[PDB]
Amino acid sequence: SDGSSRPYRCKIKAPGFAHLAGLDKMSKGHMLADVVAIIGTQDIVFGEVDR
Amino acid sequence: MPLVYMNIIMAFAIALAGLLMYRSHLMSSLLCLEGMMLSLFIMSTLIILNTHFTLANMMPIILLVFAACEAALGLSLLVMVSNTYGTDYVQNLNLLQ
Amino acid sequence: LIPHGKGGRSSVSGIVATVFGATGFLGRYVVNHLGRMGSQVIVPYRCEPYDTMHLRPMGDLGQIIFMEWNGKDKDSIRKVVEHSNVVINLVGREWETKNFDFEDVFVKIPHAIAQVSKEAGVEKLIHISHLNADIKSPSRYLRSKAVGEKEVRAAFPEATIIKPSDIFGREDRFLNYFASMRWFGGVPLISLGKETVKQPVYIVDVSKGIINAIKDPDAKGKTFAFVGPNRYLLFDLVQYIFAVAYRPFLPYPLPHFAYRWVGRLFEVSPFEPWTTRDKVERVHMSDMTLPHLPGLEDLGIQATPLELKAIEVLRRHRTYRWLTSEMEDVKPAKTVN
Amino acid sequence: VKPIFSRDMNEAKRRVRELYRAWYREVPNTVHLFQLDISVKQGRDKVREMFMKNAHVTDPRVVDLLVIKGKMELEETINVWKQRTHIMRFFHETEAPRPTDFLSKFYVGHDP
Amino acid sequence: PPLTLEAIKDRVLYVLKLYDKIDPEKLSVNSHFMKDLGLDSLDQVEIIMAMEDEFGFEIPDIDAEKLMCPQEIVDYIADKKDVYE
Amino acid sequence: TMYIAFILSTIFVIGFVGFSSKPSPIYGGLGLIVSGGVGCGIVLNFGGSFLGLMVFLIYLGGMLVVFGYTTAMATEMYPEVWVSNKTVFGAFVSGLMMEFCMVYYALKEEEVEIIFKFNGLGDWVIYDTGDSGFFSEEAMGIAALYSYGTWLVIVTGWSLLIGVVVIMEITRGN
Amino acid sequence: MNIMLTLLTNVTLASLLVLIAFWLPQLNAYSEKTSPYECGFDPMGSARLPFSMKFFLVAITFLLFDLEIALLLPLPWASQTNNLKTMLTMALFLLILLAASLAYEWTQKGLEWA
Amino acid sequence: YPTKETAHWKPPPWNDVDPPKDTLVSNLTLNFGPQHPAAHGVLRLVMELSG
Amino acid sequence: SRGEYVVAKLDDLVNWARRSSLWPMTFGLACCAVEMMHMAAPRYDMDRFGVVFRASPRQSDVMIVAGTLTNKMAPALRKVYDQMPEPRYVVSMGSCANGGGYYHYSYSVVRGCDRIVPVDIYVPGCPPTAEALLYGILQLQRKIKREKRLRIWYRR
Amino acid sequence: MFMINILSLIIPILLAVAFLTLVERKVLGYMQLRKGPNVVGPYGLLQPIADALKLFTKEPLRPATSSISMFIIAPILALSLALTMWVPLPMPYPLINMNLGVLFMLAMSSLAVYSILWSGWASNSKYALIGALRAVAQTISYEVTLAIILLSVLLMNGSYTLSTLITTQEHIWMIFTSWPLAMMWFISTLAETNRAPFDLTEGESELVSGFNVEYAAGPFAMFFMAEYANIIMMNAFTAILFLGASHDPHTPELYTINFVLKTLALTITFLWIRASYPRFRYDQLMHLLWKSFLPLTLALCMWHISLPIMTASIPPQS
Ligand SMILES: NC(=O)C1=CN([C@@H]2O[C@H](COP(=O)(O)OP(=O)(O)OC[C@H]3O[C@@H](n4cnc5c(N)ncnc54)[C@H](OP(=O)(O)O)[C@@H]3O)[C@@H](O)[C@H]2O)C=CC1
Ligand code: SF4
Repeated sequence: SDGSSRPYRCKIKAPGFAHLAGLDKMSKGHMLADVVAIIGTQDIVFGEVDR
Repeated sequence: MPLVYMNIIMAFAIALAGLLMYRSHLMSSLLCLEGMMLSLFIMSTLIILNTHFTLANMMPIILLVFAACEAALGLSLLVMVSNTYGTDYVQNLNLLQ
Repeated sequence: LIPHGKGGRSSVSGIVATVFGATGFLGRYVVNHLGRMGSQVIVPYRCEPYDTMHLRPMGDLGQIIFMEWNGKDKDSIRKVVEHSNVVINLVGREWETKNFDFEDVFVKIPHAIAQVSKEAGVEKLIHISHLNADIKSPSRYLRSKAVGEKEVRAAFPEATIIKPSDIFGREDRFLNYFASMRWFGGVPLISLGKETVKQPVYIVDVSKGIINAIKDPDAKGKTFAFVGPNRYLLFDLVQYIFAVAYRPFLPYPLPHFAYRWVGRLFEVSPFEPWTTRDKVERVHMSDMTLPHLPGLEDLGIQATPLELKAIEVLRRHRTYRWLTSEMEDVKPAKTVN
Repeated sequence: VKPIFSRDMNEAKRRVRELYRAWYREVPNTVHLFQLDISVKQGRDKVREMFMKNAHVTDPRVVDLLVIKGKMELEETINVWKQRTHIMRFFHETEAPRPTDFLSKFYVGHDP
Repeated sequence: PPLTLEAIKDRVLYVLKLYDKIDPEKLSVNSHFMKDLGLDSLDQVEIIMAMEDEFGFEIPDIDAEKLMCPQEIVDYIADKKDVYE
Repeated sequence: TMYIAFILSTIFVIGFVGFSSKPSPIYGGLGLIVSGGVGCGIVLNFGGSFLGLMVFLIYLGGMLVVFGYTTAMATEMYPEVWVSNKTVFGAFVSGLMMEFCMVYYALKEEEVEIIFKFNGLGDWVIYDTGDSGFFSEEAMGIAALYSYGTWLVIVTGWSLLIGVVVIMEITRGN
Repeated sequence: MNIMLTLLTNVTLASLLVLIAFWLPQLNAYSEKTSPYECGFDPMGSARLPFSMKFFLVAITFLLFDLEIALLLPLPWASQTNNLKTMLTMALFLLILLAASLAYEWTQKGLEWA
Repeated sequence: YPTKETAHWKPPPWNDVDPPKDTLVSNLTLNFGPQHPAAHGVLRLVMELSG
Repeated sequence: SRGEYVVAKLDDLVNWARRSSLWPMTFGLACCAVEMMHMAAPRYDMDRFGVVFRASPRQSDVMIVAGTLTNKMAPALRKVYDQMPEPRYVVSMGSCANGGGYYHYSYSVVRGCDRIVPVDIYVPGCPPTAEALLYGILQLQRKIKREKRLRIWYRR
Repeated sequence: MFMINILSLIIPILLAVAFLTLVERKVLGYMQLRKGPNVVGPYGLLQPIADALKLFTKEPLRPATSSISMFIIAPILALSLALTMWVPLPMPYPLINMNLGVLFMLAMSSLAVYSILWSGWASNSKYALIGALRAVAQTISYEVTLAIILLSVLLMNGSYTLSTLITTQEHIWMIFTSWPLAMMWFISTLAETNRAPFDLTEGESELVSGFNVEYAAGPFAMFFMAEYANIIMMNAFTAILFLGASHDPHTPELYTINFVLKTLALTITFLWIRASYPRFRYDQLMHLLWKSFLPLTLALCMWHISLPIMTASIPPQS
């Protein structure tokens, strides 16, 4: 808050963002279907990632 | 000899000349060889069907086996040559024909 | 209205252009250059909404306005002119439909358009006719279009009249056609070589030229005619066609009558025939080289050479073996002139 | 005061020349792979022009920062990141012409 | 072949004659490539990269900092070819 | 008569004309498919049906598939069709004229002068009475392989086995 | 005959469906519409070399089993031979080797499939 | 008795002729979505997959 | 047995055909993906209307554009639209992409979905209730049913 | 008039694949609680023809990158063989009395997938090539065990002729004798036909409609159609081969009335499989086969080789 009625900056942590960052470490060398399942275990939602 | 046999034999002669005209990537040669194999098979079986020389009914299939067998081997070598190049006959290391 | 703001998709302009039969190759481009200006348009459909649908993006919310109409009813054409500041005629047809007899299309419709353009006090009227519209025994289109040309000139004399010197584009019914003559086998030449000669103009150039013509105060009753910078020989031309389409090239020399036997053979199809005897006469007659008439450069626009632009036009005809290739590889065709 | 990359000018100019080499040589591959129908020369010229666009920058660190922002683009075209649209974007080809002549502008619009 | 120095010079000036900024009148071997020729500084890089595109080896750009005269670069081509005759 | 077996032999031979010419292995695989079905048909005409269906199964249902794998490993961009080169297409025509000369020789009805004599006329003529009880000659003829011909079974078993071993000792080396 | 007739009617049927499939909708093909699908964005390159040893390393084993089953086929008829003890060993024998072959692959880690 | 045309050719390696090994450069690279149902409508997971 | 009569019959036949089992593909980009799914949820079941979500445009026709569009995304959208077979349609959905909607003023949105593709029916909402969507597509069928290329083709 | 018999074999079956599609969406619907297609019917019944008309009416583009010849010839072969496999099938009376038509069923089934290989090869797309390739993997990998277990269940009927397979089931049914092989036959038919848990050729979410993608209107209808041809056909095949029935020659029709039940009872089950299990992934798909199915297929095979001798129960046919 700047004190005004319009908030000055509102960075929004998105839990999915970190996960998806960690994905490629988590998914090296795995079969291509398994990377598809593993995207899903990350249960990510891109609307939250892109904020 | 009836004309049909002559025709199959000629299919053999083409199935050889094709192997020896021999060009570019060699996978074509394993094909042409297998075609050759097939012509020998058919030419055998027609005969064993002809004279009712019954025991020899076993041969063509056995023929087929080993013949197919060597071809089955052949691909493996191609793999290796494919492994270092992306195959072509045009590239050979060895010297002196 | 007085124009406002930077020219742009949101920009207003006074133009409330009315384009007829825009469903075709021209003037989809002409509407687009109106649309980048943001100028309003009232393109009216005869056909079906569906084919018209891709026209929609070109506008900006309220801009483009389809209107139902018929060229035959008088008031039906009174409809779409009814508030138009300018009215433009791009209507043309190569193969004579039944119900639209080949004459009225080039006569009656431009006529009603012209006189209604009078009554509605339309600020400008404009109309198209092929350069060879000058009367000639072959082909009824040059003549019928000459008749409506002279008619609208007799009815709306201050109208400028387009005389385009063959436009080449991706959506062309011409270059694609000779590109597609491969499908039969050879390419029917009446006698090869200099039997006939043609010059071409980029479609984009024609469009820019038309709207520039509305941008030109001087372009009043003058009969504008459009020609590309280069000059080519039909034989070497088709040679360049299969030089860019990479398809095998077979010249197919032919006694002149038989080709017309062919056109009569192919007019039979109920649908839209690939060829017609009218088109057969579109074939072998060369364009006249007269430059003295008001024309494209007089507008200040310079023609884009065909030589760099045929490639995009014909890549779809390419076999997969050759589907990716630089145009420069093909070699610029020699210019006869 | 911490420099980004090269100390003083010229050391950074060589960087940019290297960059021109990379872009220039890459361009025909760009026209080939992307099926761009721009004249093969034109891309090169346009590259040279874009290189002329900042041909008066004179700060220390700012120029190396400029080659940082210059790497990423060839970085993208080489990885087929961006596309025909995205790389054709530089030519501004759909724009209506805008003469800089005072009177010309003067007739057209209210202007600044 | 032995690659004579004349082949090198002939090729250098050949590529520089094929190039546009260097008009044939502008051409002069001993003359300093920038001090006389009016061509833009990028042209150094363009023609050098083309010439080395012919001789085939990458020019490290310290050698782009050579220049002085085109002939000194020819001398460097002799230095790499090690023919120097 | 129909000469149907013989015309099948002709399609067979052109199957090798388009096959022995060498225009990307995949199309050649088509060549052996056509020649394959034609083959099983031809041997079927004498009624050795089990064998024709061996080749129509074991060969074409086996081989040309694994070749449909090699091309995945070989391919190279822009594989050539038969029409895609003057030597390939020239070769195909080169086969066609020859085999057609053979058919013209069949029109001549004279015994073939090539290599060695081909007696001519229709195929049927060589047939003899196929009289038998409720069993085809082929059936017990191949059934004999086990009981009455153990030796071949031994060497084939051994051979195929050690062939698997060879495949190992080639691929594992990498 | 019989079978050739049904082959011809089937193939002609299918070919008929093809011809009524193409020469019917009668609409506008054009470039980019005809460009290959690639989940939106254009392909980075035409299909090349999805190489894998793990293809042939097993697929070849397929081929050498299929040759084996080719020898298994005579069995139902061979079962009625006059002298089964002469046969029976072999009837088992090949199967053992079939299994044996597999077994050899099973544990030289040559069977990584995938 | 070499010919000069043969003389240009190098003597055979004393073992493995290793240099050619540098030559293999096989790779593939490919993209999921956005359309792709597993890509949740808005992901472009480009990846350099092997076989 | 007038030719026009038969044309009316075939018109009815193909337009009824296409309208009776259209096969959407879906850019459920943003958050209106989920409401799309509730159309396909058992309680409303799009399938009983015959419509069935099948991926890969080449096997599909009508296109739903659920959810907010963005700049980087747009070219892919135009690609997919181009690769569809005729007679392709689309459907803008929500306040999403009717015209940016909530995000009308940002550098990355591309205002309407209209500015890259020629939209058919609009289905306003934010999210539209899946049922309002259902009314949407039924309205789409009541627009296909008025299609009549055959009547017009004969007329021309 | 043999020709009208053939036509009488080909029309009804195509009708059957259409209504098979509709049943698929129906049952597979009610597993999901949601009703299947309904509104256009009244009971949905009119749907499939509206569907097919929607397809064939729709434009089928010839892809710019694709070679055209293979691209067209593949679907043709698909419907071709999909129909041709039907001919020697005893219902009760085979349209053709092949001496060894079972082996022929294997022949057709084995040339089937080759069409898939072309379907993905000429399609030129990345997804096309990868999906087609893995497809051919799973397929062949299952045809080997396929044909072996079919052999072992055929040692005891007597011979490869099909009609005799009725005669050998005049009482107990084959299934009680060798059900485990019936299991493996079932699953091998569940994968060879490329179905529910063994789902890979279509790929679906894994590979957006797999090999089949680039095909547009009609050819797609052909692969789709042919696929269902194989599903109902292997189902019927299993039915006659593992489930016998009473057969009075004087009233053949009675038998058929029974037979379509016994086969339909199978086809529905695939759908009721489809509603139940997630797909395997290409590793495990081949893992369970080479590692686990196969050795049992062999042990069972020697066992079935050996029963007729120990039991002195050798089947009649010469
Ligand atoms: N290269 C060229 O093509 C050149 C063309 N011209 C002239 O310029 C004009 C523009 O050419 P182009 O646009 O390519 O031709 P098109 O056929 O593409 O455009 C004509 C359009 O007008 C419609 N139309 C016209 N009259 C009627 C009618 N009575 N009923 C229904 N529809 C009608 C047509 O059918 P609908 O709208 O119903 O679909 C079509 O959409 C043409 O008239 C041509 O003679 C001149 C020089 C060169
Ligand atoms: S509609 Fe509501 S939900 Fe869908 S995008 Fe616009 S705002 Fe987000």
